Amino acid sequence: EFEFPEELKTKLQEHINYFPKKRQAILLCLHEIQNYYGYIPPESLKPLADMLELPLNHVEGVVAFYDMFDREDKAKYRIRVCVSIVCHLMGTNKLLKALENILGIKPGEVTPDGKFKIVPVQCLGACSEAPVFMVNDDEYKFESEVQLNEILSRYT
Amino acid sequence: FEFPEELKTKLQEHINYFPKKRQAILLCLHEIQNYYGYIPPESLKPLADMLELPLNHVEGVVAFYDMFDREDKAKYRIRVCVSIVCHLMGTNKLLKALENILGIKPGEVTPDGKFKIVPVQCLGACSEAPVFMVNDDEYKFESEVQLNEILSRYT
Amino acid sequence: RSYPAIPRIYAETTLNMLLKRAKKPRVHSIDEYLKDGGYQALEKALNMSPEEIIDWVDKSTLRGRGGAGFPTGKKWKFAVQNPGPRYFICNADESEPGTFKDRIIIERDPHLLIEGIIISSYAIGANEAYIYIRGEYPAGYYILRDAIEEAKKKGFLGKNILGSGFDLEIYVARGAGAYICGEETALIESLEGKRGHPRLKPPYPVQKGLWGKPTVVNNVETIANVPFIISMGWEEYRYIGPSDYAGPKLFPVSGKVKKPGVYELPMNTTLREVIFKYAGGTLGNKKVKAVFSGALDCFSSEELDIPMDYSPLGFGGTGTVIVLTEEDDIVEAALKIAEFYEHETCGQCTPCRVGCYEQANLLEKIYKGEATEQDWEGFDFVNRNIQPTSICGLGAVAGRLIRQTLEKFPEEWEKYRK
Amino acid sequence: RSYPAIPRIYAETTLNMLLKRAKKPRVHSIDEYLKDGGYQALEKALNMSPEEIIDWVDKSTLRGRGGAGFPTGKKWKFAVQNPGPRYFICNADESEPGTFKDRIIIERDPHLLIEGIIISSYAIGANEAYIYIRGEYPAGYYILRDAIEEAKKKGFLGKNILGSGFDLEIYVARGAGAYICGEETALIESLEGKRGHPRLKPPYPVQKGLWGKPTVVNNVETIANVPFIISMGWEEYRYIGPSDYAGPKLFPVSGKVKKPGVYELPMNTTLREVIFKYAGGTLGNKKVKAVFSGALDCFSSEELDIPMDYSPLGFGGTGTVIVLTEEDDIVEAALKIAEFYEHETCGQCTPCRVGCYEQANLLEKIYKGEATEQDWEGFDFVNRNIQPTSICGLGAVAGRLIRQTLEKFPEEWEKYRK
Ligand SMILES: CC(=O)C1=CN([C@@H]2O[C@H](COP(=O)(O)OP(=O)(O)OC[C@H]3O[C@@H](n4cnc5c(N)ncnc54)[C@H](O)[C@@H]3O)[C@@H](O)[C@H]2O)C=CC1
Ligand SMILES: CC(=O)C1=CN([C@@H]2O[C@H](COP(=O)(O)OP(=O)(O)OC[C@H]3O[C@@H](n4cnc5c(N)ncnc54)[C@H](O)[C@@H]3O)[C@@H](O)[C@H]2O)C=CC1
Ligand SMILES: Cc1cc2c(cc1C)N(C[C@H](O)[C@H](O)[C@H](O)COP(=O)(O)O)c1[nH]c(=O)[nH]c(=O)c1N2
Ligand SMILES: Cc1cc2c(cc1C)N(C[C@H](O)[C@H](O)[C@H](O)COP(=O)(O)O)c1[nH]c(=O)[nH]c(=O)c1N2
Ligand code: SF4
Ligand code: SF4
Ligand code: FES
Ligand code: FES
Ligand code: NA
Ligand code: NA
Repeated sequence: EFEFPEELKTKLQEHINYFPKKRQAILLCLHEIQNYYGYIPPESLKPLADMLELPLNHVEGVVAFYDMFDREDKAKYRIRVCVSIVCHLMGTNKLLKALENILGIKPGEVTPDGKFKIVPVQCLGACSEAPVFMVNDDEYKFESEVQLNEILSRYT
Repeated sequence: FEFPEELKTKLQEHINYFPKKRQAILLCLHEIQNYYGYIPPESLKPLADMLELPLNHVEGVVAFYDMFDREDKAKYRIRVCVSIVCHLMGTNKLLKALENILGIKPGEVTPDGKFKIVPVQCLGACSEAPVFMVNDDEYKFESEVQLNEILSRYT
Repeated sequence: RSYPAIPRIYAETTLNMLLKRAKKPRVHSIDEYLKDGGYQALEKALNMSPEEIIDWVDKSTLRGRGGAGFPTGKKWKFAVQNPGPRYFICNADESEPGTFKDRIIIERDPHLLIEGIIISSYAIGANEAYIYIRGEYPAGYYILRDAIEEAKKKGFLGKNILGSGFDLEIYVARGAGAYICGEETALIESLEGKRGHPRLKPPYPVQKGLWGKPTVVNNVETIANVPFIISMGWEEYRYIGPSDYAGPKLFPVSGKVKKPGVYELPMNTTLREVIFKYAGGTLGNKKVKAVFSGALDCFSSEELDIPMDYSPLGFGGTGTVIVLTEEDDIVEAALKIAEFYEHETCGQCTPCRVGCYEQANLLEKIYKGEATEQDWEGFDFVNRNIQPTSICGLGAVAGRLIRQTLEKFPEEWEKYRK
Repeated sequence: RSYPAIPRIYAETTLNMLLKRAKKPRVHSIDEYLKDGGYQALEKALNMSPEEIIDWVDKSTLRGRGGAGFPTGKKWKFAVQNPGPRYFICNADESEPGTFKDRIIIERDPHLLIEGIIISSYAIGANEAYIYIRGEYPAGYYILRDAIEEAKKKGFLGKNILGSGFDLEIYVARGAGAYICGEETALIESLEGKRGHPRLKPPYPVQKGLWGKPTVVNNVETIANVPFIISMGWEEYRYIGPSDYAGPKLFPVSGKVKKPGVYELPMNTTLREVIFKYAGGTLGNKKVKAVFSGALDCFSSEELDIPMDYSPLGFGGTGTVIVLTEEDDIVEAALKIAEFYEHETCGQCTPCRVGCYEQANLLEKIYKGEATEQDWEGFDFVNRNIQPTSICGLGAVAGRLIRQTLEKFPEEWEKYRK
């Protein structure tokens, strides 16, 4: 059977102990799992369900519902590119083009080394700084291709 | 001079508390000071009688212990720590803020008899320097705005 | 110590209240907050009865800053007429297009929000409070957790806060990508560890919420007003702005303005003033074509002299001002709004489920000039028929802004039909 | 119900013993103390002989936490070799600069102290115990009075405690502004209703103390260890920290650190670790210049690698850690130490009376740049001659820290001599 490495299991248990009820920790746990693995491994869900004392189908449904979670593609760094109205107006397409020039990938794709995945997302609430992208937890205004290139060089 | 009933009773409680009456002397003087806003020189003779001590024993004790004040009546004593940690962390800022708000410096009483600033040695709250007390309440000084709001609680 | 990178959103205030510290783009920790007199309102509040606090918030005229403008004191009163235990929820899911007012409070002055939460929880007798922060605000999450520990250190949280006998813990939950989890009942479902499916209302949360118990949900900005109301008193607070819609309000301005960012202004400010007096006018000094109030409304250049208040003729909503100028294609803009709703319908209700999808599907065809005659008449019909049977505000409004563009910019739409 | 305001001192523990409850800045009442297994050490103690309890405390290696580090068990043994009646005194006068470790036990976990007093009193055959708490801890006084009543009501004090036949009353006395009343013999004089004048030692209080009777005086922190020693047994207690200097220790850290407060750590911790690993390093990441061990010792930045134990090369004292950084004027700091001793000499001994006065008066002239050459030589001479004929530790050490600053920071002093 699949088992969580102890360093991850410890963190999962912290989340589970944090709220008054175990099941409230489900999203924090799933975030933590995706942080660890670069995606949600299908196999991870059964042990998580046990820890949450939830049925597996409940956990599966939750993973399916929430768009931040990814069961398909392993990626070290997720480049979330906002495709909503303000970033669109102010130059989402220039950001995507710059990203294709540097990395050779389009939205939904992963680089051959498994390092970068471009993820199109709705409004990230930084619209004054459009066009906006995140790299994992870090968030930035796109200025130009040379600028983007320098930022991405910081992720190794 | 004679103590009011409510205070006499309170003094008698202290005197009855310890095995021997004379052990209650400091609790009694704190009570007197709390009541009057200072130690009335006239209060000491009746206290001595109650403690079954000579008058000058009592006088010697009042003189010895720095918390007791026979000179100045004040409703609120602002005890400001002037020892090493509070000094390092900004006693002088607190004192200036106090002068800005109240118009007095250490050792002085406001004209209305409401506040007296008393410089004291380490108050045992050095992690929260600079420290002050207002009567029995104790606080960290953050700023003049903050201090002003605290003092406004004392009417 | 170290938080994820956050863009430095410009912030400006004429009132120096909610943005007194948050006008500076950095985390203000508890010592800086305390130096500005922070948590003194909490101390004052704890020496009042909960009922007086509710009374003050009521008389302040404070209304929900999350977008609907429900009177806050009145919401509290509804909660407290029901038996406890009760819960307090801070809604930090802020995911409306153009909307970034709440994150600058969270990320720069977290103690302002926390103080507000403690006071509000005390007012309604809640001993357990939650912040639900959207998953795409990771920095906000870490900043709040750290701030909450600071508040614990200093005795503003925990049992018997400042000898009052009032107990409170604040739990920080994270979203995971669903706009709909900002809808107060879907938010509660998510807090309960489930999918974010809105519940039929009534009941409202104040009658039946988290674990079926009386629950107040309030927006970040709403809660951040509460320390001021207590500190100044309700009367002084009511001096700020118009006496019927009083208090500071945050306006997130984006798109084709010279100075995009968050403006703290009174609600008698006009939309024209927001754009031209505060936000520096338009990029290239082009003419304003339209303003999108998030994804909710579309105002034309003929509608700029309206007040930024919660009145029938006012701007209303979140205060979100997305400026489009004369060269911005309105149909292209409409498509993006359709794409937004397509992506966020939870799909419980059939007209919402299929309507949000078809509106986006068909508008894409129109935009690309691949639409048939039926696709056109179909788009019109679907747009008018998303709302039926809907149990939440998303289905109620998914067609609203787009309909307003059809009515206010017929000439541009016609270019796409002919 | 209500107590005077107390600032919320930060507290952190790696051992979860003395600070298991007191890490939280609030009063823990008897029910919460009982829920954590409190008073079961007392029950266990009362099923033991006094002699066995003394033996365990002895074998624990517990040493006096009031600063001298005298072996506690040995002290108790000395007392019980003398005929009764005997008295037990808890020293809560804590007035050393930088020192605030005892008050967080008193104010947050009073039952830990009370339980320790009852066990210690039983061990030495005392039916009458005292807490002497400085007058500037008014909240601590009320908290202890209330806790004592709680313990009476649950039958832990009074006659025939839990059927043992052991009688105990704990009386709480207040100081009134005199640092010297923490010296054990001056404390006793004050308890006897007199001025706080130290007595010639020997005799030690264990031979002749309160009313001339065998009397044990122990520090608050010392006594707070006693429940643990009974609860876990002495073997298990000795397995905390190094085998020779065992058990938890409280370290009150103040001055130029990021996280000032009280730390519960084992005594193998180094001074460097206290400052950098636990207290978060220095304000502004400035270089450490000196640590003042209260008003007793001054350590330089070259002595940071020493253990916080009672060994000859160790930190010793109360564990008080006052951090000065590179900008801090050492002469200005020495003046504050001189002013402290000037203010607290009781005046019985001539070199102490005149020495503490002249040290401060002359050092102030040096500081203000108004000192003559004779003031300089006079200052030096007086610093070296406070101690002769002194009958207590104040006269013995009133020049000690200042002398250490003269030796360790010659450059800074010479700058003042011009
Ligand atoms: C900030 C942000 O990202 C977003 C904000 N919104 C805003 O959400 C608003 C719609 O919210 P909702 O559907 O909650 O509105 P409502 O009018 O039904 O209720 C407003 C508040 O008042 C309470 N309330 C309303 N009627 C009540 C009643 N009869 N009794 C008790 N409480 C009542 C209700 O529980 C909610 O807290 C729109 O105006 C948008 O501006 C929408 C999406 C994202
Ligand atoms: C916590 C606080 O506010 C302060 C603490 N101190 C500390 O007080 C210490 C000096 O205290 P003292 O003069 O009492 O020390 P000591 O070494 O003479 O005696 C310590 C204890 O051991 C007993 N003791 C020592 N030798 C003994 C003997 N032969 N027989 C019996 N008891 C003995 C003695 O009676 C006292 O309780 C210094 O190290 C300071 O750190 C000083 C000022 C304020
Ligand atoms: C689809 C959808 C999404 C959201 C909302 C509504 C709907 C229909 N609401 C409004 C929310 O339901 C509720 O009215 C407020 O949180 C109540 O707080 P105030 O009364 O505004 O303080 C909402 N509110 C908020 O504070 N943050 C958010 O992110 C959202 N998101
Ligand atoms: C001037 C001065 C002042 C104090 C002390 C000494 C001197 C010289 N001592 C130490 C005290 O005399 C005695 O050694 C201890 O109280 C004994 O208890 P322990 O053996 O440390 O538990 C002391 N001890 C303490 O517990 N609290 C205090 O406030 C003081 N103050
Ligand atoms: S109206 Fe739409 S978003 Fe709201 S509950 Fe129904 S399907 Fe879900
Ligand atoms: S050494 Fe100083 S403080 Fe101690 S008894 Fe003598 S005069 Fe008093
Ligand atoms: S539209 Fe991209 S961050 Fe808002
Ligand atoms: S030096 Fe001021 S409280 Fe200690
Ligand atoms: Na002074
Ligand atoms: Na921000």
